[PDB]
Amino acid sequence: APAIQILNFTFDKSVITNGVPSVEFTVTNENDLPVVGLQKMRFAAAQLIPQGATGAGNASQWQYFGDETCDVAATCPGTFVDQKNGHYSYTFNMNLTANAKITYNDQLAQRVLIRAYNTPLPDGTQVPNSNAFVDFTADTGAAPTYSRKIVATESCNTCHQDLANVKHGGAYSDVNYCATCHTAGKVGVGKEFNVLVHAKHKDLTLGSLESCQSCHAANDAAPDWGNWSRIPTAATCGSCHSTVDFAAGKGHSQQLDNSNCIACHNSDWTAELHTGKTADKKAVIAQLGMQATLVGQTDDTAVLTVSILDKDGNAIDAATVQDKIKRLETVTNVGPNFPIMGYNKSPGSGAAKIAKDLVKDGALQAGVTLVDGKLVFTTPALPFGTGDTDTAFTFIGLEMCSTGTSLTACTVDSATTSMKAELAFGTKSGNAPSMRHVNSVNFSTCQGCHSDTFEIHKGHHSGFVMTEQVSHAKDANGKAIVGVDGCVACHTPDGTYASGANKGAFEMKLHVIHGEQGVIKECTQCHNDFNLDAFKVKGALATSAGKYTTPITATCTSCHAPESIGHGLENMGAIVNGDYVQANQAAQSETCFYCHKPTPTDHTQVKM
Amino acid sequence: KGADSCLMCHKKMDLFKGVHGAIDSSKSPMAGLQCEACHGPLGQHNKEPMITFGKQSTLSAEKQNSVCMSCHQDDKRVSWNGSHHDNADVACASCHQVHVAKDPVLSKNTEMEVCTSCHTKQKADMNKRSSHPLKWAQMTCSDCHNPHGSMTDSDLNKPSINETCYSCHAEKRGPKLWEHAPVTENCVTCHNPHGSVNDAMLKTRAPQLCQQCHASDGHASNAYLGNTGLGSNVGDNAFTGGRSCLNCHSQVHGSNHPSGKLLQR
Amino acid sequence: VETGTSGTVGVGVGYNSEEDIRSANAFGTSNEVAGKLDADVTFRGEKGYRASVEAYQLGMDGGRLEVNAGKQGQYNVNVNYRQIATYNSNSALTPYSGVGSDNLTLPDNWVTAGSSSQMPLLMDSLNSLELSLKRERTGLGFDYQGESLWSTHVSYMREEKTGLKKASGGFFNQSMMLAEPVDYTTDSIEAGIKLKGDNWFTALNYNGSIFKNEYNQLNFDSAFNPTFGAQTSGSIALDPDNQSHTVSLMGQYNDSTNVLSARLLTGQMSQDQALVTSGYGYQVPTEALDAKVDLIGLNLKVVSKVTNSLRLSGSYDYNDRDNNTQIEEWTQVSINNVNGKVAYNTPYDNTSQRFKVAADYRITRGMKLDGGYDFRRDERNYQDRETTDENTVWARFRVNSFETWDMWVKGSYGQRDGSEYQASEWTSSETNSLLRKYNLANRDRTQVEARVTHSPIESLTIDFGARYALDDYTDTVIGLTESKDTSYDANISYMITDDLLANAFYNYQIIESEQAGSSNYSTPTWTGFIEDKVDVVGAGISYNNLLENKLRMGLDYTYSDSNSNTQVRQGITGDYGDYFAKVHNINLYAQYQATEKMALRFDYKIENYKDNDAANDIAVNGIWNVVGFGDNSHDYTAQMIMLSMSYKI
Ligand code: HEC
Ligand code: HEC
Ligand code: HEC
Ligand code: HEC
Ligand code: HEC
Ligand code: HEC
Ligand code: HEC
Ligand code: HEC
Ligand code: HEC
Ligand code: HEC
Ligand code: HEC
Ligand code: HEC
Ligand SMILES: [Ca+2]
Ligand SMILES: [Ca+2]
Ligand SMILES: [Ca+2]
Ligand SMILES: [Ca+2]
Repeated sequence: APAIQILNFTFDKSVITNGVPSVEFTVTNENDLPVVGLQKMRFAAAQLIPQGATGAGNASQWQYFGDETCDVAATCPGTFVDQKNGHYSYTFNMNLTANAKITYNDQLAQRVLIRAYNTPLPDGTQVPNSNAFVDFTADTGAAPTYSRKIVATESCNTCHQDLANVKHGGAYSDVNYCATCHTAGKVGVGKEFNVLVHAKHKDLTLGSLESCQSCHAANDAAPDWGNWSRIPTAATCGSCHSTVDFAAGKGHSQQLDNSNCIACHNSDWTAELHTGKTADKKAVIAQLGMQATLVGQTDDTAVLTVSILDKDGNAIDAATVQDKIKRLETVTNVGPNFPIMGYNKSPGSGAAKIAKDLVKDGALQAGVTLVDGKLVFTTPALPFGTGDTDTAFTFIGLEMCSTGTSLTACTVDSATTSMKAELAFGTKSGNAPSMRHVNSVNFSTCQGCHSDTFEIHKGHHSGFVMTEQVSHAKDANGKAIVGVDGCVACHTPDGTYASGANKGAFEMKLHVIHGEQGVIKECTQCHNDFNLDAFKVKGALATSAGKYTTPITATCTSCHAPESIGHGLENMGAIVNGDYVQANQAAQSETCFYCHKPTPTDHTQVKM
Repeated sequence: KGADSCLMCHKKMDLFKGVHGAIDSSKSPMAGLQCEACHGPLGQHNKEPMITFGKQSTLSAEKQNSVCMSCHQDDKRVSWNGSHHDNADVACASCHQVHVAKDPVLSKNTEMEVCTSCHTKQKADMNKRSSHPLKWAQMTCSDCHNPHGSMTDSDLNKPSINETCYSCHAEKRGPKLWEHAPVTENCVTCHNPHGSVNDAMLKTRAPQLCQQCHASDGHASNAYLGNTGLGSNVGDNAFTGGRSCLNCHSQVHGSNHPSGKLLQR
Repeated sequence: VETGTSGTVGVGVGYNSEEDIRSANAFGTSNEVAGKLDADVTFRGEKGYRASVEAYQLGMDGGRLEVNAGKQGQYNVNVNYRQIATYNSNSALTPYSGVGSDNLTLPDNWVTAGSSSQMPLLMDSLNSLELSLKRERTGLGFDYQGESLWSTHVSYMREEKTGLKKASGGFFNQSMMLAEPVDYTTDSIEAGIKLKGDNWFTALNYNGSIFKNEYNQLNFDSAFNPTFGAQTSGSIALDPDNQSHTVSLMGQYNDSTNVLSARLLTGQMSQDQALVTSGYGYQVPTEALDAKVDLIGLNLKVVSKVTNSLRLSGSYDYNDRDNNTQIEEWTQVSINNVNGKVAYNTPYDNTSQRFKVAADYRITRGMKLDGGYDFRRDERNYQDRETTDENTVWARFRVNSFETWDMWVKGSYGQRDGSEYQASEWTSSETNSLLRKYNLANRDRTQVEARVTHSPIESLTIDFGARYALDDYTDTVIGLTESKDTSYDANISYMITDDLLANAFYNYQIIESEQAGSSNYSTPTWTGFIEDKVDVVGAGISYNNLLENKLRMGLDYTYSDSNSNTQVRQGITGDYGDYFAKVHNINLYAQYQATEKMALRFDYKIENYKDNDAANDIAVNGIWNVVGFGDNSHDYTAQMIMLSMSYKI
C-alpha cells in the first residue's frame, strides 16, 4: 500500500565496452529497502569536453549522444535486467562510435542519466518520477578528473520549490539533467544552459536575482560552482548583456573569440561588480535600528516616541542623524486583529488611519519634538474601545540618504536606502496589548524570492525592510518570527485609497498580486499553516468601491472569480458585495469550513 | 758564462721564432738562465733530483707546472692552484706549446677545437638551434671563461654570472625602475649559456616558462592545451601562438616606464 | 727574416647563393660576394723594438686585427678591432614605416580595425625587414712593465652595435610586432697596478662600463581601433643609458706548503635616464630617476698540502648587491580602474655567500680521489622566500694507470631548503598558495658523470662518457616539479699511420621537464611535459701530404637535430606542433703550396637547413588581436665557395 515516495540510486559499475555503454545499479526507497519490479526507464549517455579543448578561454561543454526508453512490458532497444533484489543493469543498443554528430572519445569523462518514469510496479505500487546520473571514466569506471557541476537544484528550489514544475511536463527535477541535455548541438543556439537560464531571469524584478549567489553559491553538490567568475565568455555574459555584439565591436571592443576576456575580466573584478550593490545595501541597512513606544492617554490620544538605535541597538541622539533622514514615516491604526480605522474614513468608526511623517528632507515636521534625544508626536484622538480596539498600533518606516556604504546628509539628487522597519503597540487602559497572529505566514518564505533586503514600497514611500526588529513571537524551534502584521495599518478591511476597488485589505492583497505570477504554484510558498480560527474575529471586507463581503468568501474570491463557484455563495449565509451593515451582520454566518478542510499542502480538500 | 752549447748537440725542428725564443727582455733567455729555466743544467742530462731532464709534455711527469708558475702568476692565473684543471692533473703544456712561433691556443679560430677535445658536451650545445656564435668562430670560451680558473663558480672571467653577461649585454644591466626579479638575480634562471633547442637559449620557452613562476588566478594560471583535435590550434591564440605571453608582456627583462610594473611598455 | 719585417699576408673572395639571410652566419658576410684580408707580420732590430700586426678574416664577420709596438720588456701599446654579426631573418613583414627609426608610422591612408583579419590595408602595406645585429669593437691599450715588481695596465674599447630586435607594443590585448632599433655604443675601461714578488703579488684593478643607447623610447601608431583608454599611439621605454664602476684589490701569497688568495671588490652601478611621459596621462613623481646599486665582494681561498698523499682546500665568497634606489608611488594603467592603480617600485637587493672545503688524496700515481662539501646561502628582497640555503656534497675518482684506459667519475648530491614560503604582497594579484618558484624552492639536485678513453693501438683512441642530472623539487605542488638531464657521447679517432687522419662523433641529450598548475587557483588541475632533445653526429677526414708540393686537404660532415615537444594535460592532452631545426653542414677544403713564397687554398661548404615553429607558422593576420611578423620557417640549401692566397713578405 505505502506508495513509494523516494527512489535513491547507487551506481556500482558504469562503463563503455567497444562503444556500447553499460550501467549496473541499486534502487532503494525512503527507508532504505530495495525497490523491485521497475517497469519503465529512459537512459541517456553523454560526454564532457574539458575547459579549453575547444579553444583558449572557452568553457567545458557536454556532448549528448542520445536516449533510449526501455519498457519491460513493451519495446526496449537495449538489455534491461532485474536481479529482483534491488539491483539492476542496463546495456544500451546504441554504439557511441556510430554517432553521426559526435566522435565518441574514450578519454573524455562520461556521464549516464536515468529518468525513472511514474509507472507503477506489477504489484500495483506507485513509483515517483525520479532522476539519477553517474560520472565515470569510459574504460575503468572510476571517478573522473574533471566535471561541470556549477549550480545546484537546492538553489532553484528556493523559489521554484521543485524544478519539475518549470518545464517539460515534470519529466526532469535535477538541474544536472537539464544542464546535460541543453548543450551545443542538442538544442538550438541560444538555448544552451549557460545562456538560456540567465536569459529567462534577466528581466525579472525579484530582489534575490540581483546577486549571482541566488544561483551560484558554494554547495557540496557543485565542486565547480566558482566558474561563475572565472569563465567569462561572449555567450554567457552576453546572455544578460544582450546589447553587446562582440564580433562586430558594438558596445565593447571587438572580441572574435574568448581567448582574451579572462585577461581583462579577472575573477575578482567580475565578482565585486556583480555582488557589490547588494553588499553595499546590507552594509547601510545594518547601521541604524529603531525602537518605538506608544502610550494611550485618557483623552483618547496616543503619545508615540521613536528612538533611533546604533549598530548594537543602543539609542542615539537623533539630531546626530536628523540631517540624513529623507523620510521617517508613521502609520497608526486601532485593532490589530481587525483594524477599525480605514485608509479613508471607515463606515463604522468614521475614522481614518493616522498618517504622519516625523521627518521629511532632514527637517522635523509640525508637532514633532526632540526629548532625551528621541522623537515625540501625539496623535489626534483615536476610536479606542473594548477588547481588541483597546490596542492602538503603529508601523514605522525609515528612508536614509546614502552613498555606497555611507549615510550622507540628504541633498536634492541623493540616493536613499530603506532601513529596518519597526512595529509598536500601546493601550488606553494600560493593560497588556492585543496582537495579531504571525503563525500562518512567516516573512522568511518571502526572502527566498525577494531577498533579505526587500525594500517594500520604496519609491512613493519610505520603504519597509522587515526584520526581527518587528518580531513579537517565536516558533516551534524557538526562533523569532517576522510577520507581515504591520502592513494592516494601511491595508485595512476598508481597502486603501480606492476603498475596495483594488481589494486593498491585506487578507486579499498578496493573494491577488501573486495568483497572477506563474512562479507561485502552492500555498506552502508563504503558508506554514492556515489560521482559520482568525476569521472568528474578522468583519466584512471591502471587495469593490464601497461594498463589502463576508471574510472567508472575500479571501477565496481573491483568486476565484465569484461567478465560477458552481455551488453559489449567498446560499451559505454569505453576502458578496453587499452594503456594510448587511455584510458585517453576516460576517460569522459563513458555512464554508463545515465542508472545506484546507491545508497549505492541499487547499482543495473537503469533508461532506 | 752563458752555456751557449746545449743548442749545437741538438738538431739545428723547434724553431724559436716565438715569444720564449726572443732575446731582448730580462725574462726567458737573456739576463736569465736560458734552456736552464725550463729544463735545468746544474750538470746537464747525459750525466732525477737536481738534474737536467725536464720532459715538459702530455707524456712523463705531472704537476710539472711548478716551473712555469715561478714565472707567470699574474692576475689571471690566480685560483689556478685549486683549479678544476690543476686538480684534474691538467698541465700548462697540454694546452700551450712554446717550441713553435705563435701558439695555436691563442688563435681564436681554434681555442674551441682544443677545449672541446675533453668538453664534449659543448660540442653538442653549440650545434643546437640557438646559441652563441662559436661554431664559425665569431666567439669562443675565452670570452666567458678563464681556463686557469676564477674565484667564480664555473670559472667565469667576471666576478659573478650577471656581470660576466653584462660585459656584452650592457643594455640589460640595471638598475631599471621595474625589474623582473629572476633577471637581476641570475641570468641562467631562464637561459642556457651554451645553447638550447629553444630560441634565445631558454631552458623552457613561451607560456610554460612563465607558468613555472606565475600562478595567479586567471589567464596566467590556465591550461593552454594547444593543438587538441577538438578545436584549439596552437597558433590561433596569443597565449601559445606568436610570442606567447610576450605579445602583451614584451619587456621580460624589466621596464623603466612609469607604468611598466606588469612589463607591458 | 729574424731581423727586420717578416711574415705573411693574404687575401680572399667568396660567393654565396641564395638570399635567405641565415646562410650569412656560415658565410663570412651577408653580401653576395665576400671580401677577406688575412695578415701576420713582425718587425724587430732597434735595441729590442718589436712591432707585430696580425689580422684574421678582416673584411667580414669574425674579423679581427691587433697591432702592437714598443720595447719587448719595458712597454707595449696595442690597438685592436673585432667584428661580430649574427643574422636572424629577412622574411618578416611589417606595415610600419620608419623601420630602424625612433618612430614607426602607418600610412596616412591607413584604416584601423578591431583585428588584423579585418584591417583593409594590412596586406597591401607590408614591406620586408631584416632582423640582424652587428658589433664593431675598436680598442686601444698601454702596458708599461717596470724593472722589478710593478707593472701597469690601461685599456679602452668602444663597441658600436646596430640592427633590429623583435618587440611587442600594444594597449591591453591588442598587440603589434615592432622592429625595435638597436644603436648601442658601450665603452669599457680597464686600469691596473700589479706588484709582483718571488712568491707573492698584489693587484689593484679598476673596471668601468658605460652603455649609451641612441634612442630612449619607441613610438608607434596603433593598427587597431582605439580600445578602452582611447589611445592611437604607444611609447615603449627602451633600455636606458647606464654605467657601472668597480675596483678590486687582489692578493696572492705563494709557498711550497700553503697558498692564500684574496680578492676585495667595491662598485656602483648607476642609471639617471629621464622617464617616458609620451602616451602616459598621469603625473610622474620625478622627471628622472637616480638609481644606484652598490656592489661589494670578498673572495678567500687557502690550498695547503697536509702531506703529499692529500691536499686540503677551503674557500669563502661573498657578493652583496644593495639597490638603494628611492621608492615612490607610480600610477599604473588599469583596465579595472580609470584613474590608475598605484604601485610602489621594489628595488631588489641580492646577497650571496658561499663556503666550501675539499680534499684531493692521491692513493697512487695514476689514481686520484677528490671529495668536497659546498654550502651556499642567498638572501633576497620583496619575494616569496627571504633566504635559501643549499648543502651539496660531491666526489670525483680518476684512474689512468691500468692498460691504455683512462677513466674518471664524479657524483654530487645537493639539498636546497630555506625560510618560510609565503607569497609577496607586492604583486597585483596574489599567486596560488601552493606555487613554488623553482629558484627559491626546496630542491634535491643529484648528478653523476662518467668518462672513459681507451687507446690500445697507437694511431687510434676512443672516448665515451655519460651524464645524468636530476633537479627534483620535492615540496613543489604548483610550479616546476622536476627536470632531468641525460647525455651520452662517443668520439673516435684513427689512422693506419697512413698520414691521413679520421674522426667521428655522436652526442645525444634529453632534458625532460615536468610542471603542474591550477585553473581554479587551488590544487593542481593540469600538468605540462616538455622534452628538449638533441642528436648531433659528424665525421671528418684530413690528409697532410708531406715531402711533396706541400698540399693538405680535408672533408668534414656534421648533422644536427634539435627538437622540442611540449604537452599539456587537463582532462585531455594537447600538444604544440613541430618545433625543430635539422641541419647538414659539409665543409671541403684544400690548400696547395704553389710557388714556395705563396700558398693558395680553396673552401667549399654546403648547408641544408630547415626549421619550423608551429606557433609562428601563421600569417600576419594569423591571430586576430595581434599584428605579427609572419612565417619564420626556413628551408634552404646554401652553396658557398671561397679562394685564398698568402704571400711571404
Ligand atoms: C533533453 C534530455 C532535455 C532536458 C533534460 C531538458 N530540456 Fe529543456 N529543451 C530541450 C529541447 C530540445 C528544447 C527545444 C529548444 C531547441 O530549439 O532545441 C528545450 C526547450 C526548453 C526551453 C524553452 C526553449 C525555447 O526555445 O525558448 C526551456 C526554458 C527549457 N527547455 C528548460 C529546461 C529545464 C528547466 C530543464 C530541466 C529542469 C530542461 N529544460 C531539461 C531538451 C531538454
Ligand atoms: C539562476 C537564475 C542564475 C542566475 C541568477 C545566475 N546564473 Fe549564471 N549560470 C546559471 C546556470 C543554470 C548555468 C549553467 C550551469 C551548467 O551546468 O551548464 C550558469 C552558468 C554561468 C556561467 C558559465 C560557467 C561555465 O561555463 O563554466 C557564468 C560565467 C555565469 N553563470 C555567470 C553568472 C553571473 C556573473 C551571475 C550573476 C550576475 C549569474 N551567472 C547569475 C544560472 C544562474
Ligand atoms: C501605507 C502606509 C501602506 C503600508 C504601510 C503598506 N502598504 Fe502596500 N500598498 C499601499 C497602497 C496605497 C497600495 C496601492 C493600492 C493597492 O491597494 O494596491 C499598496 C499596494 C500593495 C501591493 C500591490 C502591488 C503593487 O502595486 O506594488 C502589495 C503586494 C502590497 N501593497 C503589499 C504590502 C506589504 C507586504 C506591506 C507591509 C509588509 C504593505 N503593503 C504596507 C499602502 C501601504
Ligand atoms: C504569499 C506569496 C501568499 C501565498 C502564495 C498565499 N497566501 Fe494566503 N495569505 C498571505 C498573507 C500575507 C495573509 C494574511 C495574514 C494576516 O495577518 O492577515 C494570508 C492569509 C490567508 C488566509 C487567512 C488565514 C490566515 O492564516 O490568516 C487564508 C485562508 C489563505 N491565505 C489562503 C491561501 C491559499 C489557499 C493559498 C494558496 C492556494 C494562499 N493563501 C497562498 C499570503 C499568501
Ligand atoms: C748530445 C751530446 C746532447 C747534448 C749536449 C744535449 N742533448 Fe738533449 N738529447 C740528446 C739526444 C740524442 C736526445 C734524444 C733522446 C731520444 O730518446 O731520442 C735528447 C733529448 C732531449 C730532450 C727530450 C727528452 C725526451 O722527450 O726524450 C730534452 C728536453 C733535452 N734533450 C734537453 C737538453 C738540454 C736542456 C741540453 C743542454 C742544457 C741538452 N739537451 C743537451 C742529446 C743531447
Ligand atoms: C687550457 C686547458 C689552458 C691551460 C691548462 C693553461 N692555459 Fe694558459 N691560456 C689558455 C687560453 C685559452 C688563453 C687565451 C687568453 C684568454 O683570454 O684567456 C691563455 C692565455 C695564457 C697567457 C697569456 C695572458 C693571459 O691570458 O693571462 C699566459 C701567460 C698563460 N696562459 C699561461 C699559462 C700557465 C702558466 C698555465 C698552467 C699553470 C696555463 N697557461 C695553462 C689556455 C690554457
Ligand atoms: C626569464 C625569466 C629570463 C631571464 C632571467 C633572462 N631572460 Fe633573457 N630572454 C628571456 C626571454 C623569454 C627571451 C625571448 C625574447 C624574444 O623576443 O623572444 C629572452 C631573450 C634574450 C636575449 C635576446 C633578445 C633580448 O631581448 O635581448 C638576450 C640578448 C637575453 N635574453 C639576455 C639576457 C640576459 C643578459 C639576462 C640576465 C643578465 C637574461 N636574458 C635573463 C627571458 C629571460
Ligand atoms: C593579451 C592578449 C595578453 C596576453 C597574451 C597575456 N596577458 Fe598577462 N595581462 C594582460 C592584461 C590586459 C593584464 C591586466 C592589465 C591590467 O591593467 O590589469 C595582464 C596581467 C597579467 C598579470 C598581472 C595580473 C595577474 O593575473 O596577476 C600577470 C602576472 C600576467 N598578465 C601574466 C601573463 C602570463 C604569465 C601570460 C602568458 C602565460 C600572459 N600574461 C599573457 C594581457 C595579456
Ligand atoms: C546575469 C543577469 C548577468 C550576466 C550573466 C553577467 N552580468 Fe554583468 N552585469 C549584470 C547586471 C545586472 C549589471 C549591472 C550591475 C550594476 O551596475 O549594478 C552588470 C554589470 C556589469 C558590468 C558593469 C559595467 C557597467 O554596466 O557599468 C560589467 C563589466 C559586467 N557586468 C561584466 C560582466 C561579465 C564580464 C560577465 C560574464 C562573466 C557578466 N557581466 C555576466 C548582469 C549579468
Ligand atoms: C580588454 C580590456 C577586454 C577584454 C579583452 C574584454 N573586455 Fe569586456 N570589458 C572591458 C572593459 C574595460 C569594459 C567596461 C567596464 C565598465 O564600463 O566599467 C568591459 C565591459 C564588458 C561588459 C559590460 C557591458 C556593458 O558595458 O554594459 C561585458 C559583458 C564584457 N565586457 C564582456 C567581455 C567578454 C565576454 C569578453 C571576451 C569574450 C571581454 N569582455 C573581453 C575590457 C575587456
Ligand atoms: C720555456 C717554456 C722553454 C725553453 C726556454 C726551452 N724549452 Fe724545450 N720544452 C719546453 C716545452 C713546453 C716542451 C714541450 C711542448 C713544446 O714542445 O712546445 C719542450 C720540449 C723540448 C723538446 C722535445 C721535442 C720537441 O720540441 O718537439 C726538445 C728537443 C727541447 N725541449 C729542447 C730544448 C732546447 C735545446 C732548448 C734551448 C735551446 C729549449 N728546449 C728551451 C719548454 C722550453
Ligand atoms: C622564475 C622565478 C620566474 C619566471 C620563470 C618568470 N617570472 Fe615573472 N616574476 C618572477 C618574480 C619573482 C616576480 C615578482 C613578483 C612575484 O614575486 O611573483 C615576477 C613578476 C612578473 C610580472 C609583474 C606582475 C606583478 O607585479 O604582479 C610580470 C608581468 C611577469 N613577471 C611576467 C613573466 C613572464 C611573461 C614570464 C615568462 C616569459 C615570467 N614572468 C617568468 C619570477 C619569474
Ligand atoms: Ca521592536
Ligand atoms: Ca482598495
Ligand atoms: Ca641616450
Ligand atoms: Ca636596499
